[PDB]
Amino acid sequence: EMKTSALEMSNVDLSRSLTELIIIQRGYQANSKTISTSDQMLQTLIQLKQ
Amino acid sequence: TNGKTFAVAKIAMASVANNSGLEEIGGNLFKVTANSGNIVVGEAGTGGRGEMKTSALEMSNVDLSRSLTELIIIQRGYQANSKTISTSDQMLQTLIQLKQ
Amino acid sequence: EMKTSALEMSNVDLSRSLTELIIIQRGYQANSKTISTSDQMLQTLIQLKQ
Amino acid sequence: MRSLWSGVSGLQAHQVAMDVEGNNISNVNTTGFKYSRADFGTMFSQTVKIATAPTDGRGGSNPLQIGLGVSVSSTTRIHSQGSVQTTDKNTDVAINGDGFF
Amino acid sequence: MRSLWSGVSGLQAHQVAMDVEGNNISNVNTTGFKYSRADFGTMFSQTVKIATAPTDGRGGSNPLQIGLGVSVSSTTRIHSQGSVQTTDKNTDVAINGDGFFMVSDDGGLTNYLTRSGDFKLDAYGNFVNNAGFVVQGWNINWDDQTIDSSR
Amino acid sequence: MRSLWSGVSGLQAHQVAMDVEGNNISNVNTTGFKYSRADFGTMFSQTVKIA
Repeated sequence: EMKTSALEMSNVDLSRSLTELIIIQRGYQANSKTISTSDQMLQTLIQLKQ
Repeated sequence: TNGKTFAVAKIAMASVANNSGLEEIGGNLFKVTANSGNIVVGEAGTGGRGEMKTSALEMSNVDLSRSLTELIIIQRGYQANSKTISTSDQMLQTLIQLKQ
Repeated sequence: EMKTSALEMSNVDLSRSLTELIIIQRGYQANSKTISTSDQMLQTLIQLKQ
Repeated sequence: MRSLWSGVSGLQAHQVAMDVEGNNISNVNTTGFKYSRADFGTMFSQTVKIATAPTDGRGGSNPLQIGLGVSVSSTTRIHSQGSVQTTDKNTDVAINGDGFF
Repeated sequence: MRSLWSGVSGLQAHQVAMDVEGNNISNVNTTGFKYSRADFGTMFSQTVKIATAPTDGRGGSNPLQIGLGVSVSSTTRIHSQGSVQTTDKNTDVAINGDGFFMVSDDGGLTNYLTRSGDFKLDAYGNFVNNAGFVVQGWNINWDDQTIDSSR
Repeated sequence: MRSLWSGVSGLQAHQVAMDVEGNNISNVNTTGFKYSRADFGTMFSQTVKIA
């Protein structure tokens, strides 16, 4: 049914959102490490020949 | 200044059978070309073309992480081929020095 | 019309300004990376001959 | 080489935007001020090859242009009405709509 | 000798990719921009020998081609929708889906398409974007007080 | 080389999750809004040998 003279707000809970802002960030940081070490091994390869 | 507020003009838009087939120019301009299509003029929202959004401006679609990582990829591949050429040179100087 | 005995302040909103101070900075940083990698490829070129 | 030029291009462009922004923030509080903003547009692109219509059992092909650099097209001033404050001096009017002294 | 040519080939190829990438990063923030990307494809391979079917008590044999070099097949533009920001100028629309604005330096004989929209009036009546061109569309007829879209 | 590709993969994945989350937080208070969430799944694995 309709509910008159009243307005329906968003269902977004906020704590759930902020914690995910942490999670995403840390995982992002980690993969960012993977790529870096992967680069350094490459520069060791290319410098191996000199 | 009178009470009235008439609409004074109207803006057309258009669409092509193939985006990205069409060629770029300087400025933010694009240009019709072969492997693109004809302009197909129409109104603001009826041909399957989207509506205007007033008082707002549309930023570039460039994601940045995707770009930076490619700056790494390109560089490392470049470095490697740079090694290939070098060893290929050294074998040549060994050849020419072989006769002495 | 005139409005007497009152003075009209600047229209500058401030949040809009500060956020742009962030945007400009980060884009600046990025292009600054482009130039750097572009230099390193050049020094690899000149060192290629030795 | 090419990427170096485009890269320095974007760099000075962002410099120019920073200057205007620096002015806007620099004179908050000054009466009657109207802030401006920088605008960007792409530089002309080199076209290595032309697009082609389908022919002998082949499909069409996209144009192969590179695209090099970015530059400032224009600044724009903006004239929205500002906030008002009262003073104690009778002789200091502020217009409430449009038009200038 | 051979490896030298293939090697310089890959080198200029990566150069070409670097240029396009350099452009993409170079004009972040410019309105209405759509980024592109480079694409690679192998060069024709020399075939020193032909593959053969099994015969007199022998098995088959693989073709013996070398394969030399790499080169750029094509760039591609990409047209995903960009992020929006509001402004304080009423006359600066941004389309929300597909299709482009038309402009022309003339009476409209040579249209150009754009997704940018920094439209603004001049001292004169013409309704102009940044640097010159007058946006296409159509005007009202005062006798009828009506727009006439069909033409 | 291989780990580099997988590594950039996870990176853009987390980027995509961040965008959706950014939207959800961005429009709190808007009436009638219903939030969304991203979901992940592994890419096909190379099998060097058989059991």
